[PDB]
Amino acid sequence: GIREKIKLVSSAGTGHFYTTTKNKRTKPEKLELKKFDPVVRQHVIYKEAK
Amino acid sequence: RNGRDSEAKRLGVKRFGGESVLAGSIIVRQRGTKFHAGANVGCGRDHTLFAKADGKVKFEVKGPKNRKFISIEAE
Amino acid sequence: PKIKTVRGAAKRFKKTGKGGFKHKHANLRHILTKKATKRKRHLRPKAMVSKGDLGLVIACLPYA
Amino acid sequence: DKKSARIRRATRARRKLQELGATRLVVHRTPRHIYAQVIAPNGSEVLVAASTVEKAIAEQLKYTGNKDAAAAVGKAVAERALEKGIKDVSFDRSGFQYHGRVQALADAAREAGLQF
Amino acid sequence: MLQPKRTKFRKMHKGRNRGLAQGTDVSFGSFGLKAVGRGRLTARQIEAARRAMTRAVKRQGKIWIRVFPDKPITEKPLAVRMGKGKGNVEYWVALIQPGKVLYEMDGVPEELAREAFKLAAAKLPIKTTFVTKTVM
RNA sequence: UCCUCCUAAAGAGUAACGGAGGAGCACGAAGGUUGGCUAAUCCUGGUCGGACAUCAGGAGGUUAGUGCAAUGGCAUAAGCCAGCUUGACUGCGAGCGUGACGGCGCGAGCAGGUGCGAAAGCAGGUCAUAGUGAUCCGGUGGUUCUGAAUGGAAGGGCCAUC
Repeated sequence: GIREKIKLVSSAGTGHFYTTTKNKRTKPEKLELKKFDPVVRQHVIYKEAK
Repeated sequence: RNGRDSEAKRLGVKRFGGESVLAGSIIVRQRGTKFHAGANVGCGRDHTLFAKADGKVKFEVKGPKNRKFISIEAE
Repeated sequence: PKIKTVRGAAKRFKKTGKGGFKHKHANLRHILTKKATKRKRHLRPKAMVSKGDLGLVIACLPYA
Repeated sequence: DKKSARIRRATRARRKLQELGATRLVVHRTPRHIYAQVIAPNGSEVLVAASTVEKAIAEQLKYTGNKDAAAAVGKAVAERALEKGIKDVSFDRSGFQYHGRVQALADAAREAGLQF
Repeated sequence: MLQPKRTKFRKMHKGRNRGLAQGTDVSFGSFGLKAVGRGRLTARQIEAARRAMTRAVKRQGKIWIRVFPDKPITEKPLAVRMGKGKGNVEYWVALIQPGKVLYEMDGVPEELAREAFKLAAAKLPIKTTFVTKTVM
């Protein structure tokens, strides 16, 4: 199980975050998906983090 | 070196032709699509066929490939 | 002597109006990344104790 | 084969409209005389049809089978459908790319009352 | 010693020998040996019967074998308890139903044919009879 | 422990130290949508090139392929290619399947806010079926919900997650 788990933190001030997995060996750059934040009820950019 | 098996998945037809069903009830549980969704019948992600409307379920053969279809008529 | 309530049971079941019991679902503690949101969402609300194990619950907490 | 490729292309759309159960505006395009038809959900009867093959509509446009012809047919189907009563329809490409004459016919139809 | 090549599976279920024979008519030669009883023939028995006829006819005519073993049979080693998995394959047998034609032959007189088949049947575990090719 | 076939006796289920094989993943794309495309194997001609590279034509109609063993399915393609994208979204959920239970599975539809398309529409991960571990204890972020004289705080609770 080389694939490891990461946390996607909303660009907004809200503390809401998503959790997923990625492979650092093949795709080491950050992940910048655009997801829905229910605290602010808007779609915002989510940044990868621990 | 044998002796392994998997728990049975209890597939098969749950509702047979000519009996009324409620909307959302499972009609057929299948791995592939042995029966294809017809009228007022929806297909799930696992190829499960469920009723999208209330009525009587019937089976029929249609298409150039004589593939089996399940439909529901509001009766 | 009076019966002793099973303290562990009293922390997991709450009695309701019609004599039933509500409990928290038992699969929403950890290892949550690999779980679909649909399954986690359905486990959030409290659920009623099944009939088969209701008799066991009655014995554990005869006072509550 | 051109026909076999076209039928294969449009089969998915036709099936989707068929199961949806809605009146569909089907257009057939050729090097001349672009056709158009309105089909009931059952697919057994034609509510109304128009084209540039009949003298009633072919006596004005200089040449049949161009952008102007598509607009005329697209417009022609409009008032006929509005007069009949049906308002909402589903457009069917019939395997024809929605780029030129097909687009012109649809654009004329939608602006003429047959919104879809 | 007839035996298949690269069979799909090493072992197969015992099954049953119910039913009735299919190849009940002479199709290649003019004379044949029909099976009256029911049972199974091993590869060794088929080879023994074949050798008996070839010697009897003195390599004159043609011989057809209408049965193939295509069925492994296992046998537990001596002093082995029950269980611990299926036994190892030992020999191959052919299931025979009544009316099955075992061997066919052609190119020899009827008189010489009868004795040749009689010698072969003497080395088989099933009742057999002599038959002749029928017209349609 | 889990998955596929047979045993299993044409609904479901069904044992053996019975007969065969696999899994403890992978993928920000291999996901969503829109548009387009249709194999294996053979025959003939053609430099290296040769039975087997690539090109052209013909028979063939899926014996191909489908990320991974098997079964079922797949031309409307679920198979192959490209553009734009994050619905691999949040709160729910009529009604069903499956289990002794814990639980597991399918799901129309409603609200909010998104992607693709002119549009009807599709999207709550992947052709489906394995890729998984209860509770306790404790860690991290949010939330005056609580906070044992009062105002705070510590510690608990709830939510997300390890």
